[PDB]
Amino acid sequence: EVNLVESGGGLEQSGGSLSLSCAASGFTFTDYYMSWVRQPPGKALEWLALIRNKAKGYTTEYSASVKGRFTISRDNSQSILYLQMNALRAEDSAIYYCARDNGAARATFAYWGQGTLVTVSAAKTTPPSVYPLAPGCTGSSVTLGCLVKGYFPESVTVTWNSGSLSSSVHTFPALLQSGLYTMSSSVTVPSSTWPSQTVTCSVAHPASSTTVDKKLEPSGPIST
Amino acid sequence: DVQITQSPSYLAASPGETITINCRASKSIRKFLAWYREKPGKTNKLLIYSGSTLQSGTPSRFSGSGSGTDFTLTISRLEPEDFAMYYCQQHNDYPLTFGAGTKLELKRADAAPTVSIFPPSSEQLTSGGASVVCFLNNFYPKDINVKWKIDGSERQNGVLNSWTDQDSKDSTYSMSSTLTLTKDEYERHNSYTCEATHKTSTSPIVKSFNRNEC
Ligand code: NA
Ligand code: NA
Ligand SMILES: [Zn+2]
Repeated sequence: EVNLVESGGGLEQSGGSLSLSCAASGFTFTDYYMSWVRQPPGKALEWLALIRNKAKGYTTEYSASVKGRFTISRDNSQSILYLQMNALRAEDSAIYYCARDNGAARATFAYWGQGTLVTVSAAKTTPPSVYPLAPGCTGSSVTLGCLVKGYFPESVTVTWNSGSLSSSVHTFPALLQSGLYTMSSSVTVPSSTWPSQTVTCSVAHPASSTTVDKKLEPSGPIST
Repeated sequence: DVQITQSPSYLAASPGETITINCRASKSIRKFLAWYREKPGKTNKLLIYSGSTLQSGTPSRFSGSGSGTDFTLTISRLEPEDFAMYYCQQHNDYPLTFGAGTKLELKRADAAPTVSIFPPSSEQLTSGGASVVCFLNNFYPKDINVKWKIDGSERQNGVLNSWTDQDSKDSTYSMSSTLTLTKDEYERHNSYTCEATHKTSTSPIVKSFNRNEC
């Protein structure tokens, strides 16, 4: 079926550059108008750049916000769409999507990718501290968690027991604190099974190439 | 350039209900209004274009109307899968511009949160910090108040709250509330309480612990 996959997203400083690409498949690439649309955090989708089809000779249109800095192009033999992004600004930080038109109406978006995340910031790539959340000094069900704090840039993934009680996990979105991200994750399991059996949160942060595994322990001595 | 105002920003509704969503352009867009839906872990899908033409595959319970500056999307007899974020977009003219969205939320029975409190870990105390964490899980609706009390005294600085999106399966929300202090600050007081007030009861659900009961 039709598929669009974005890549090339990452962290850059203000004034740097990035190149995005969009691997398209499942249609005759050259027959369609292709676009870049972004969603900055908490804001409306913002159309940026359009490149038309072969019939139209592949002409382009840009939003005033990226004009002269960003350039949309196509590799027609390979079915790849590009966004070259120069003179990056912190306000450029967003999820970037590539899209294709629906054929009837050329300025609509029948297919989108899932997006690629672009961060423009002066903060440095930093791995998370991972803290356990266990009950202190109970009933049939027990809630446990992991507090993941002080990381940059997003994202982190928290896995509980290699994916086995992911039916009752809650992932709380990250918020920026002191220039850095914090999130937490919780899992709820029967008391019959913890602390009787092991419960571990594994925290992957690909940006720093870090994985932390943290076993949740019961309330025990200060010693041991 | 053409600015687009979507309303309402939020609407709760029941399976089987009919609802209407509005979009208003600052100047005429002729008939060229498109509607989309967004859901987490899915790519955006086009529902309607040129005001009232259904995208191939859209269910017929979707319909669009309007011209000029005022349009509406109507969905008859909502199906579970229809609960989503809906956007409008004008496609009359460049720069293409979108509304900010209408969150169409699935109305379920009211539910109180399960509340859990966590002291700071040893690990965090060793580093110089103290985060006290409260989880409030599986409630509905999303409106809730959490207050933090230290030695009975309301604490209104350093609290951060975060909510999940509505759950696909049980239609609930969950949130975390985290009070972050320095170690020194943490050690100068004894009792830490997070109190949740939610429309399911006039009594707050209260969870506490004493630093010096351990
Ligand atoms: Na900015
Ligand atoms: Na309260
Ligand atoms: Zn005190």
